[PDB]
This record gives sequence, structure tokens and C-alpha cells, in this order.
Amino acid sequence: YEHTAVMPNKVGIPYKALVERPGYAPVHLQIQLVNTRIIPSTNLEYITCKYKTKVPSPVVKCCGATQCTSKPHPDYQCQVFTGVYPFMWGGAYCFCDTENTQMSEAYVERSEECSIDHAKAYKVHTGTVQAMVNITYGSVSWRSADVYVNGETPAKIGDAKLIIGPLSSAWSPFDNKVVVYGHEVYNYDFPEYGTGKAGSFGDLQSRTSTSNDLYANTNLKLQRPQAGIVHTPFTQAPSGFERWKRDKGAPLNDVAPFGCSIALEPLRAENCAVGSIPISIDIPDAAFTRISETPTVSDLECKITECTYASDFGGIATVAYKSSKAGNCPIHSPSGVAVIKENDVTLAESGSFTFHFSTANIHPAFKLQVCTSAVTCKGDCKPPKDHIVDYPAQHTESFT
Amino acid sequence: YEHTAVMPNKVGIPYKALVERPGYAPVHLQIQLVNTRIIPSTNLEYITC
Repeated sequence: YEHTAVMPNKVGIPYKALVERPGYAPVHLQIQLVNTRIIPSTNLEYITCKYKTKVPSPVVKCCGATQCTSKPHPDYQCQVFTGVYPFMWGGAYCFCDTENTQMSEAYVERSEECSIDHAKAYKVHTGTVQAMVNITYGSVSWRSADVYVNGETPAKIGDAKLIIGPLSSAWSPFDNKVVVYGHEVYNYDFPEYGTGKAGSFGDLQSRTSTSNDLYANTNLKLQRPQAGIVHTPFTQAPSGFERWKRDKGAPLNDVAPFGCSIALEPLRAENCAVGSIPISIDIPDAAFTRISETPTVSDLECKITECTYASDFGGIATVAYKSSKAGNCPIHSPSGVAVIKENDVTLAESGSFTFHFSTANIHPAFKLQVCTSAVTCKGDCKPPKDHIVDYPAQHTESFT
Repeated sequence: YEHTAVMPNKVGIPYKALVERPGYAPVHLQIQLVNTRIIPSTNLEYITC
């Protein structure tokens, strides 16, 4: 009875399949893939952020030169300068007039915002998708368990053992190269660590926040201070993190395909509705009811009464139930034409009980399996009027 | 279900149409045009006496 089932990847709607175990009473499913969070394999390549030209205070030798050296600070720009007369609080102070030397030095450093407000590149591989699958199973009526997709993983949470996927729809909405910012995720071809052109994205490129080493192509060019005054002309491109916040591109949670949402959290891409998942469950046999205890319902009749050719469960149909015992009777349309809101219907001794459903074909000729009794609920449906609210329960469009 | 209906202009009698909304139970109308007062556009030109 290990109920294999191909199953559409779509998040917010149950998939009430039916266990046709030969010998005992069938049992309905209710498989709602409440989430499709993905979490691909990734690598933190480098944080970037806007620089801060945290200038070390220049040297001023008063009569003669002060040769600079290339200190190992990131992008340590330093250039000796002569021909000053530095006004500092008493007019000038160095008594020479051309031998007055000024050595300006400036290096690039991570902002304090780099720790917290920072873009973040990644080389993104495929990884392994997940889900908090609820099944309000059978008469168990509950399990809300986190699972995987790889087609040999069980998750014995509740009582049922369930194996999912691998899904066929391998579209990772993440590209190979991704930039990430706070919550807005950008599938951007970041240039690389160690290379980013100044002004362009990644002018600062630190491996992480702690990493004292980095790559700072900022085109930081010191110029001589003017007219014998102490200061430090640092001529520099404002960061490619400054832009990339107001001349950027749009976020993947606003431009992705096939229906995904995003988080700066394990780097999941939630709820990506695409393709199918070959899902298979091993039910606990204890949860089964033996066949000789559920009422046999045959010699019945089914008919629509007001079929709504729609998404919400507007389709209805009375069923002239013709039972033997009285009790519950799980139901399902093995044809995917009709999706039913009721998993189970209570029965007195051969009464009648309408259920709700939804279809996509004008003439819904769908079988209905009322606990081992098939029936065609043939009829005709009506279009609605009022179509602006969230996503459907029908999801069965085909040739009609 | 915005129930369009051509409807005879006649005052003192209801017009009990029926709402055939696909999906829910229909509902009857009872439209009685109790009055057809007109009030055209006019102009006081002159009193006489």
C-alpha cells in the first residue's frame, strides 16, 4: 500500500489522494505542501559595502622631504607633497616656504555599516529543497512535519513514513552568481572578489566582516592641499555600494519566474510552484479500517446541482447515497478534473449528502470514488463573475 | 450577477425578475416603479395675469 503519487509542486492547497489498498477500507490523503523552501548550496565569496576613507593624519615636515612607503593597508594611497605653507591656528607654522613638505596618506577601510548594511555575493549551487508538509491524515487528522525532496528520505513525524521527490523541475530561481542585501536578493553577475572596478559594484571586497584584508579598487587619488593649509584632498569614487542602492536592479522576490519568495535567512526561495513531485507514503496499517466495517455505498446516484466552472469550491453535487451500514466514507475523484473540499462524508442508512468541488471542463465527467464505489457525476457548469483574490484550488486546466 | 434587465415603464405593478447567479441560490426581484415623475428642464419666461 506504499502509495506512490506524482504530485504537482504548488504550495497552498491540499492534494487529497486516496489509498486504494486491496483488502481493507481505503483512506484519503490530504497533502498540503505548505512550503517549498529551497536552500541551495552556496558560498560566501565576499561581503561588500561602502568604503570609508579613514585618512591617517598626514605628516608635515617643515624643511625637506619625507619619502612615503607603501604600507600594507588596503588600497594604501600615499603621495608626498611639497610646496606648502600650512596655516594651522597661528598662520603657517613651518618656517621654510618650499621645503615645507606634506605627506598625505589614505587607505580604504570597511565602514561601520559594512558589518550590518552590506551587500553579499555568493556562488550558488543547487542544494536540496524542503517543506513543512501538513497532512491532516485519514482519521489521524494531524502531522505538520519538515521534510526533504531527495527521493529516499523519510520523515517519521506523526505516524506515517513519507518519501518525497526528487522533483523534476530543477529551476533554481537563483542564478549561479547572486548578490544579497538585507532581504532583497539580486541574481547579479557580481564581478568577483579581488577585481571590482572602482565605482562599479564591489569596489570594496572583503571576504567577510572580520576579514581585515580586502580588495579596494576605489581609484583613491590624493591631491595636494591648497594654498598652504592642512587638509587631505582624497579624490575617490563614491562606492559601488552607494550606487547599487539607487541605480540597482530589482529583486528576485520581485522578478523571479515560476512563483518564489525569498529570505535573508537560510537563503531559501520559498513556495516555488513549478512541476511535479513523485511522492510516496507508507501509512501505518493500524490507521487503516478493514473493509468489512465501512458501509458499502453502491446502488447510489450522483448529480451536480449548481456546478461553478471555477477555482473556489463552487461546484456542488448531491449524491443519492445507498449505504449498507452507517458511518463515514472517504471520497475522492481519481480523475484530476474535479478537486473536492470534503475528504470524508458521514452517512446514515442510505441518505444523501452534497459535497463541494471545483473543475475546469464545461462538462465535468469525473468519477467519484465513495469508499469503493465509483460514479460519474456528469453535468454542466457556470462561469463566475468576481475574480480578484489569491490562488485557486482547481489547478487542473486541460483541454476542454 | 449584476442583473441587467430591460423593463417596461409602467407604474403600479411589480416586475418580479429572478437573479440567476451561477453558483448560489437564485433570488427573486420585486421591482415596482411606484412613480415616473419627470421634471424636465424648464425656464420661467413670464408670468401673466
